[PDB]
Amino acid sequence: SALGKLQDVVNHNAQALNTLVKQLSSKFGAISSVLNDILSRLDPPEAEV
Amino acid sequence: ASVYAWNRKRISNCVADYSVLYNFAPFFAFKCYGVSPTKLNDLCFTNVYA
Amino acid sequence: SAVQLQASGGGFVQPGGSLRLSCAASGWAETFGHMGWFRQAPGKEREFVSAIDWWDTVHYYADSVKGRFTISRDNSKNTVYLQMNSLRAEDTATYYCAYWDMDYLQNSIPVDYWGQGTQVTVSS
Ligand SMILES: *[C@@H]1O[C@H](CO)[C@@H](O)[C@H](O)[C@H]1NC(C)=O
Repeated sequence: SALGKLQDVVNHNAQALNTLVKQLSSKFGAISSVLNDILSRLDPPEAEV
Repeated sequence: ASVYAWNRKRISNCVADYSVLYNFAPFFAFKCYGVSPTKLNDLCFTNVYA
Repeated sequence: SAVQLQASGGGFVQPGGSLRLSCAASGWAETFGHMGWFRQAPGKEREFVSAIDWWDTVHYYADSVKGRFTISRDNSKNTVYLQMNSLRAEDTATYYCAYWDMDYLQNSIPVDYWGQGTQVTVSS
């Protein structure tokens, strides 16, 4: 752990990026995460919601 | 079958999917939760019961 | 939803006369909505007349049509009638057989589907 200070910097930003992509999977209360699927399953008038 | 004795089927590739049922009866309910009824043809429903 | 409506009837009624209409239904619908008539008085806005529940559990009437209007659905050919008793002389309107595609009518203004106008004059 001699180079602890630099190692955490590489860990923090990389793991923050990995959470950001991983945030894409959550449905956030919608039908599905993949918005192409939503555009294919539901009709456009009721897919905006 | 009776309401208590309702059946189950595991459709999996044979002839054609839809656009036939769109008249099978003069008047029939077509309530769809999720998939839009008009968009029922070019999707790919994997696990489907009847 | 895509629902086709088959309304027919009418004629030339008289002051104190009556009508016995019909409105058949055919076509897939999102839900089993209520059939009925939205008649606009001649030159007026489209007004609810009398609505029957698709299960034949709810009946509706209005003051302009109370005592001289009634809606009933045929149990054989599924053609909902508009049969009345002593319709007055002012109903010289065109009657659209509208279609609320909802199971319950909170308000009658949003009328998903509609029908054809039935033009009947009232004079001898
Ligand atoms: C049975 O229903 C189907 C539904 O699409 C339609 O082809 C027709 O009304 C009937 N024919 C068959 C396959 O028995």
